[PDB]
Amino acid sequence: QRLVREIAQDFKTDLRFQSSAVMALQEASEAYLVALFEDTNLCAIHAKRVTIMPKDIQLARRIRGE
Amino acid sequence: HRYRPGTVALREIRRYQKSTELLIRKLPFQRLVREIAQFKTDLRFQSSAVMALQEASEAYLVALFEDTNLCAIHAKRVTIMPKDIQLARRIRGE
Amino acid sequence: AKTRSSRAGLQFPVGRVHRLLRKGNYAERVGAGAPVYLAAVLEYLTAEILELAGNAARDNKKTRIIPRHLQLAVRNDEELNKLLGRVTIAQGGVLPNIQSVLLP
Amino acid sequence: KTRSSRAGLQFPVGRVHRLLRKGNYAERVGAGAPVYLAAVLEYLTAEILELAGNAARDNKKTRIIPRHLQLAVRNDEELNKLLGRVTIAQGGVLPNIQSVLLP
Amino acid sequence: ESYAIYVYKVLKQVHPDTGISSKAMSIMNSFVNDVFERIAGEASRLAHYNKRSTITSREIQTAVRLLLPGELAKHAVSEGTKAVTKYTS
Amino acid sequence: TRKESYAIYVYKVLKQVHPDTGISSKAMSIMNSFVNDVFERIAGEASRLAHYNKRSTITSREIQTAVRLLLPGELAKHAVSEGTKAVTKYTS
Amino acid sequence: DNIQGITKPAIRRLARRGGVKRISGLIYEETRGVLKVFLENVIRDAVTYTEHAKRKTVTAMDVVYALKRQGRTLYGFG
Amino acid sequence: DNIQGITKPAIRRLARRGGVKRISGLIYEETRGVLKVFLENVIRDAVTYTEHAKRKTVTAMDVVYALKRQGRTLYGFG
DNA sequence: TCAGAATCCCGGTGCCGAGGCCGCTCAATTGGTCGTAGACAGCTCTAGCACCGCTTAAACGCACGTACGCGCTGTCCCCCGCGTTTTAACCGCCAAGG
DNA sequence: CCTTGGCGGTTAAAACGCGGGGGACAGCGCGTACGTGCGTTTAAGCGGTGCTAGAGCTGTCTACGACCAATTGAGCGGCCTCGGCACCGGGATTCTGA
Repeated sequence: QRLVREIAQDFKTDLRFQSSAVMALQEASEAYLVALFEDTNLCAIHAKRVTIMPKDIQLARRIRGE
Repeated sequence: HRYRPGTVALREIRRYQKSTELLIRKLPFQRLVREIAQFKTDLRFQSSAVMALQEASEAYLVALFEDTNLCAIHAKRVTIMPKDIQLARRIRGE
Repeated sequence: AKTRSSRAGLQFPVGRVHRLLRKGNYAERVGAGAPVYLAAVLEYLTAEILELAGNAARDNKKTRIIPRHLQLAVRNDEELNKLLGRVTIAQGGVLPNIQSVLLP
Repeated sequence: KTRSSRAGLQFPVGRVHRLLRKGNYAERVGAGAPVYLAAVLEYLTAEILELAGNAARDNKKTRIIPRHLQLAVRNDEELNKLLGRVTIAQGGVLPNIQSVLLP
Repeated sequence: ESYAIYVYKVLKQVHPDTGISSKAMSIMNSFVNDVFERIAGEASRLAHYNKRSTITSREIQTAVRLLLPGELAKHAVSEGTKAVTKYTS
Repeated sequence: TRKESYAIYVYKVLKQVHPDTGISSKAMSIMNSFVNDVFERIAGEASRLAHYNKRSTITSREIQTAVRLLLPGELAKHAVSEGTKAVTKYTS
Repeated sequence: DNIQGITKPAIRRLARRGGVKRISGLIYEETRGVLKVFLENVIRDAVTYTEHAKRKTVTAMDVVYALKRQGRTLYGFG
Repeated sequence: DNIQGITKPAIRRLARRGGVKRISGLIYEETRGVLKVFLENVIRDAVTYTEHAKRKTVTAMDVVYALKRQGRTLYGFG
């Protein structure tokens, strides 16, 4: 919640939030990160590694189109 | 005289990234479309339709091979392999 | 009498945009400034892309603008690439790009 | 009598008719469109609820939960294709472990 | 207003002795709304390419065939056809 | 039968930013497609905005909101500036 | 059997444009299948539009709409 | 610096849910940036919708519309 | 070093496609009437935000080991570059009739 | 109007063989990054109490757009017009490979 408030202060001063409006953000963020890791794990396995690397993350985002 | 393996490969890469023409031959492509469009029997086609299909197909294949090359390089390989295409189409969402 | 385009100082036609809005099933009513605003935006984008197209032509020593030049103009600008990242241009080709590990 | 009773459906035809006439889609609507669309929606709803109920019975429960909806949707070949870009809240993921990680 | 009572009526026909939570009811509401929007938008697109005023059952059927997968679309079309037949007969 | 186009307008725009430069027919077709696509995108976004707030009328405010949502970075700023300049000149 | 008409040199040239230096001997059977699936999808959508339009001839605008449906947005054919 | 509030074990937890066995030491700093960018985009669009709607409170429907704009439909908060 | 295969450069030929000029549909502008959309004025009240004491869920520093990421070596699997042979992609003239 | 279909000639193109270098692959020793484990510290959630910003629901009324008649000139088209550019040629310059 604090993080969202801080990064929202950059677009409009003195805002107010809804609890569900923050809950939806949390759900979407967790889903996005889970999907990102699900793809990154495949990248790392394709690299014949167990440990997961930031180059794997970057490859996942590049191929996905981000 | 022989150019060393890979040199002419780079030459072709350069010249075919410089050119803009189509690579696939029209008559075979046309026969392929009119075969796999048999959905509805006894169809007819505008030429511009096939002309657009060829453009879209070659664009799609080039865009797929780019990611295939990226996967092959990530695997610390020069040669692309079908597992690279499979990984690309798995991450792409197909 | 003067055209709305002349009254607004634009080059794109206000009236045709007005008709396309009113005959496109977007809403019940269309505001009198909407087409002026939209034509201004479209004219700006047209000029923005054509400037880069003409620069590409001058760079390639040509008088005419060709789809290869349009492809270069779009893909060499970051904002236009982001705006048209899902657009395929016919007879446009690709960008020269060789990875640093493939060549000695 | 209600149009739904004539058609033998369960979803209300009249509200669909109103939404079509209200949502700025076209100038006119034919009499059969809302009945057809209601039948389609009823079929899809029934399919989803059938698979959800099966998933719910598979875990000794009597109330369908979002986890059950998630399992029902993701354990089907075509519903996953239809809802591939949809995130369900409180849904979770499918349990699976890659075969190169197990000892 | 929403589709909750109708969802109940549908549920009680395919699983008599079961219940459903409010969160699942909301998810089903969203699902119904989303499919409604998709099909309606596709039909509105189809009606413009042929420059016709009226969205008809034919238009909806075309949208369904374009939008749903293979085995699902056939049953959807069959159900819609049966309903629109019973509507007049 | 006659059909609408944007070719003369695009040519007039070109003759202002490059006094000596031609444009091929294929390029003109691509430009027509680009204009049509952007028009459709902005109009659709505006019509979508008009329905969330239950308004019958699409106004320059809705159009501006759609442009701001749709264009990235400084391009949106310049688009808004140009549109505002034109709308301001239209009223006087 | 016209899928064999997409020749090995053709696929090699496409890879060269894609930036590939060295090509495995098994890429072609995969590329042919991918192309077949893509063409089957697009042609299915196009034929659907045609059958709705009550036309014998498949137009180019039908192909463009079919590509727009899948998110390709080809320019140059209207 | 509230970006440090997203804890190391929290990111490990997300990776565990994603199916990762062993985590490198920079994944956390990468993930913080990725999340920051994603949230910045979504919040920007949501605040845009709000300022258009003349509201000062940011509704949940604005977040849903912004996610739909990004292309990630969310069921439950309607 | 230096053969020798690619490529760039200056120059002539001539055509086909980018364009100006002239015609004329139709559609854009202006004057004017009317209904009502929605900006504005006003009254109501509920989730959000703030402060506080509290329980305890949880993050984090540190110890220390073996899993595993990595550089290096030998070698053989296969792919590129070139030459030879077979052939159908392409261009052209012509026709029925969808 | 123009799509499908037909006969015919040209030659660009694809397929076939071969030499042998490129790199794909299995295997090994090694270093330390990340784990399992575990004490101490931070501050995440509860619940309770309280205020009120700002969302929400009644009423005005006139500013604004839709619609209608009449006028007429802007945009799509047909038809010559002509030069930007590809094509082809002789030659000097780059670059690769042993």
